Amino acid sequence: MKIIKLYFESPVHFGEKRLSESKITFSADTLFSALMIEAVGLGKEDEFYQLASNNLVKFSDAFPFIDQYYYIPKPMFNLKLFKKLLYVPIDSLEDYLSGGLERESFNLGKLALSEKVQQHDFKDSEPYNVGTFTFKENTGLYVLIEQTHPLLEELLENLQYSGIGGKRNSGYGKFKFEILEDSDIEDLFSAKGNRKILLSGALPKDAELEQALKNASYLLERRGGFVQSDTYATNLVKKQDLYVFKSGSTFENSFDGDIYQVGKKGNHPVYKYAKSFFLEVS
RNA sequence: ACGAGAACAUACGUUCUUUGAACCAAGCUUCA
Repeated sequence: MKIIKLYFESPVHFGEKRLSESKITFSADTLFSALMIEAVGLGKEDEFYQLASNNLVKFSDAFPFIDQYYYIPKPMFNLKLFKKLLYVPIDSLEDYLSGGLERESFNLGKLALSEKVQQHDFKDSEPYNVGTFTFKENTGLYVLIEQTHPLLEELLENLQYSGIGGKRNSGYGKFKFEILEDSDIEDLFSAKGNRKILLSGALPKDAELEQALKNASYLLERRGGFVQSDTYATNLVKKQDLYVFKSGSTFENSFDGDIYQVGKKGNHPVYKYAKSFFLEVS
């Protein structure tokens, strides 16, 4: 298991339904879509989808990190006996679970709002506004992968000089990436456990959804939007809405998701990575 | 096949109008 630490050199915009509103981090849907667009840029989207569908690449949602501290979302535990807390460090999960344990503050950056206009010559200009998020100086995001492949690294390097998120051609989203294989996180992931914490925006297939929802504390998340290409349907069109579990969810039974197809009435398919990525705890 | 594509926070706008560096003031005091 390896890491992809994303040190950002620019404001980002990772909107949820907006241009004016943004979140601090992105998801596996967006990174899979970005890598698929970089694959069709260099003609390897048949290879990349065959790698991703056969579980040769498996990446979680991008998660925050401050100095030598990797963070994950606050796992929804259904324990019996920190509402403003949202991110607990991944190494501190055992003694966060063993008792009511806050050691240091969580600061990643702060949100912003860019004020832009759409200038007209002989007409009054149109204001609009882009909500952004600027990271702090020695912070960023990381993505957990395992058994990395040279195609994944080539596509990541091509995505590095293209932009991640929204409004990327208009000033945002540039970053640099690094692998930096760690030893503590891989030992934390290799250990089994009775309860497993989801880490990507997954959705089980229709023959395992009942098995997945047994002793489950989940949160559904609507993950859709408009199709970003040029060869799809000669006008802007919204893909199929897919409701996946949120990345902080916690399950008893394991599952492997699917790369669902959300675009069918077009010249090329549109995919949505809802494969499952788990972390075992006790 | 990234809640995404496209989109200048842009256009018009004199740091400008008043007002004396004036008023007071033996180159003079003792010298065949």
